[PDB]
Amino acid sequence: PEMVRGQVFDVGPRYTNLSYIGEGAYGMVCSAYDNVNKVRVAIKKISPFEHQTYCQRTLREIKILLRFRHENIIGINDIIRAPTIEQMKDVYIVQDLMETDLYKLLKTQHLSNDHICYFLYQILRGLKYIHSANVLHRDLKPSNLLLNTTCDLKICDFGLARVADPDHDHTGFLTEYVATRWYRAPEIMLNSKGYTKSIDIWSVGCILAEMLSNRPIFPGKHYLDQLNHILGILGSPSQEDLNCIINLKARNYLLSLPHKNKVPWNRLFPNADSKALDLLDKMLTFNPHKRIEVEQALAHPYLEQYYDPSDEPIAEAPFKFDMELDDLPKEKLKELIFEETARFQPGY
Ligand SMILES: Nc1ncnc2c1ncn2[C@@H]1O[C@H](COP(=O)(O)OP(=O)(O)NP(=O)(O)O)[C@@H](O)[C@H]1O
Ligand SMILES: *[C@H]1[C@H](C(=O)OCc2ccccc2)C(=O)CC[C@@]1(C)C(=O)OC
Repeated sequence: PEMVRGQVFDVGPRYTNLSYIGEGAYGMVCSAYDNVNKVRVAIKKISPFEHQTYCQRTLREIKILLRFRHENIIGINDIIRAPTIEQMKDVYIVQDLMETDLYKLLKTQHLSNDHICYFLYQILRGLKYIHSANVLHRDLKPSNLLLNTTCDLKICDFGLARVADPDHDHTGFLTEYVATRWYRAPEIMLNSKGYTKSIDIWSVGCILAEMLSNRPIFPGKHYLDQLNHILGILGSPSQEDLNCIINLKARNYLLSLPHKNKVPWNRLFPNADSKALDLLDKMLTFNPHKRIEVEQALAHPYLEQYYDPSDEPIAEAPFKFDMELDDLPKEKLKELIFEETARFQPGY
């Protein structure tokens, strides 16, 4: 099997000429050539089976991405794994090949307002579809916004996604422990229940702020410091803001902090388009019930030159998992992953 940086990529003979792209906390990603379809692809290797939470990520990403079909969402082309469950230790997810991601892009170039506007449009267009399927992405960040040579944008990295169900979701706090928290809505860090589509709009607002200055807006060093970063710009929450915090402990914590004044957006972004700052303001609102929704964001004057509901597709029906996975042991999740990937095996 071909080796990349001392790592086995057992994807031949169909896929060859592997080249390292990058990696996340869980997957190593290579470009490759598909000799069957005569096209370039990306391949993500993950090795999840010793960790329940990693198994959850892998099963969610596979199930959701195979059901979604949208220009601004990465598709799964193929999945490689061993022919028996006992031999299966790695999973290779084959996707269309993108050229870079927005994290990498922002480290080497400043974006013009036209570029920012177009990228934000594509993010919200993809998000409109995700939310129309009643799915929460829950982990949007610059590194999982992929870009290609023609400057098309696709959202990837769905291992934290969940069906939106604030009234009946007793999953609790996020069980993701490695990746960044700079884009997490304040209610994600304060409450263990009741997450809505507004958590993704918060993330997009953080991404917009970062496109405007090439610096993350809330780069907290740890849990309480993240909160202080948010409050140091939005100012102390109002009385109505405080009611969204269901955990009276967390709310009394916030009440105990020293008062902080709001920082006007045009002090942070003095040269930015005022329409961009107006939309940003509506995306980064502490109260999730007051935060702008994805269709309202698309219809905002900042995006006027792109907004077109005739060309912004939605899902036919809301996505459903057919089972709750949070309490299944990893050995059961391994069976479900084996079953979910059998459709890519000969003789299914
Ligand atoms: N289809 C793709 N084409 C090109 N680059 C890709 C593609 N998928 C992923 N990448 C790159 O690989 C990186 C890791 O992918 P990702 O799916 O986020 O991995 P992960 O380890 O499963 N989760 P995370 O820790 O959140 O990044 C991305 O941030 C991109 O730079
Ligand atoms: C698109 C362009 C882009 O998306 O680049 C893709 C890429 C960057 C780096 C390495 C490999 C691929 C930009 O980043 C600038 C804005 C776009 C719209 C452009 O090029 O317009 C002229």
